[PDB]
Amino acid sequence: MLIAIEGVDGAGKRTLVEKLSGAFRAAGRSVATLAFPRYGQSVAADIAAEALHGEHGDLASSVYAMATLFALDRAGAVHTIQGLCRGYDVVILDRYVASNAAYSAARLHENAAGKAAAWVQRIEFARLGLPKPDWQVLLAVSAELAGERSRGRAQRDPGRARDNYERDAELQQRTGAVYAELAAQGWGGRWLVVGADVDPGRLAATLA
Amino acid sequence: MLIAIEGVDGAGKRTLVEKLSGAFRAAGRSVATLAFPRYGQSVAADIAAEALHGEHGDLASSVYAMATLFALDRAGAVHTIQGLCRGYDVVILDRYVASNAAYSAARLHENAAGKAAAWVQRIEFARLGLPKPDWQVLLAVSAELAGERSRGRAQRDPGRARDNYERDAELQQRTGAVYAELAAQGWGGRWLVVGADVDPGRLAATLA
Ligand SMILES: Cc1cn([C@H]2C[C@H](O)[C@@H](COP(=O)(O)O)O2)c(=O)[nH]c1=O
Ligand SMILES: Cc1cn([C@H]2C[C@H](O)[C@@H](COP(=O)(O)O)O2)c(=O)[nH]c1=O
Ligand SMILES: [Mg+2]
Ligand SMILES: [Mg+2]
Repeated sequence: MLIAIEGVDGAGKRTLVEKLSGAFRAAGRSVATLAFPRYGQSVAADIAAEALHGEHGDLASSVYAMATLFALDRAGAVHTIQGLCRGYDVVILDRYVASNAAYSAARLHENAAGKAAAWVQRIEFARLGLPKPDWQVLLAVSAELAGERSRGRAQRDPGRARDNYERDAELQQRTGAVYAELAAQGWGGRWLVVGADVDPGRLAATLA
Repeated sequence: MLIAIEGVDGAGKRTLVEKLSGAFRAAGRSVATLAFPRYGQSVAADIAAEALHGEHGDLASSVYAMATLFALDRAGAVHTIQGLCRGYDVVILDRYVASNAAYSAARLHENAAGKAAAWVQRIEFARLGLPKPDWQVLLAVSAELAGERSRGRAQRDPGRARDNYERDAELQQRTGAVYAELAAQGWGGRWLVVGADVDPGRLAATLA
């Protein structure tokens, strides 16, 4: 089973991944986890991150360039994903293809039925052959609360300064709204929308 | 030995590669050839080409995005290049890293000592670990003549329509001038500047 955890910056995704993996393991399932972008493991992922911190000239000003780098990062992990799905009961992703649709649409002021989300579908699922997830879980959080979490993280960690997307409050709000539409539409596969108070034991039961 | 053939669009590079490989083989050397971008062999190369023909939204409007895709294409061929250099006497490339420096600088109206060429050095040779060529051969041609060749090619071949860079005459002229500076500077390794009338037998002797 392939599960993707989605949502805006500072939504609590990495914590939900650890809680969910604990819940599956408590129920006897083997769990593997992977997080995109794969910082350190691909040049595409690292250049993208650096571009969001102000490097690499005009790269980050192109919406489709940034999307392409994240897609190329995932394309480098296809055989890895397919291998994990063979070896493990549950594979849990911290961000996946839907992050590219939500952020790209939001940067362009488009909705979930617009051009960017359709491009992401065409490139990543069809052309690059990335598997569609069995479940995509939207961790829906107020944009204000998520933004406070990102700010807090940068304050206490010098290696977690906010990037260009995190600093853009209105982008984060628009991205939350596109994500809600993608879930309602069942984009890429079925979605669950959960809040910050979701129970990990029940959540894993729904997904099992 | 690793040789790169460089120069503007329509300069006659692919023909020089075939003539040069013939000259080396006539002298008893095994020759392997590779052409960048590697259309068909990498997603980065294909997306870049499609972006230059008007696809993928705002991708082609970023100079650093386009450079990054060509660099990522080459990064996918590093082990291939290293393998060819082990197995063959002469490896001949139709375009290599210097194409990224010349076109990127030209798009930004920079010269060979500017920021883009320095970025290409830092990313491709140092960070990605692409081998520096033993020889880079600049096939220097009038920009007007090269532009006529590109136009002619599109006229007789429906699968060779000109791309955004080929249609930009002033970009092609600026790119020729940056290339001349890169050669004079010995950027990336030693250069030879040849004309359209260069003798392939003598050229191969110089390079052998
Ligand atoms: C994985 C991914 C992230 N992004 C964004 C969301 C974040 O603001 C940023 C870096 O991801 P991060 O928040 O997980 O660590 O890039 C995309 O636009 N597309 C993608 O495919
Ligand atoms: C290989 C390469 C090509 N280019 C350009 C030159 C051409 O106008 C175009 C496509 O290459 P092509 O002319 O060999 O077939 O992209 C770069 O800007 N950087 C590179 O690294
Ligand atoms: Mg973030
Ligand atoms: Mg061309």
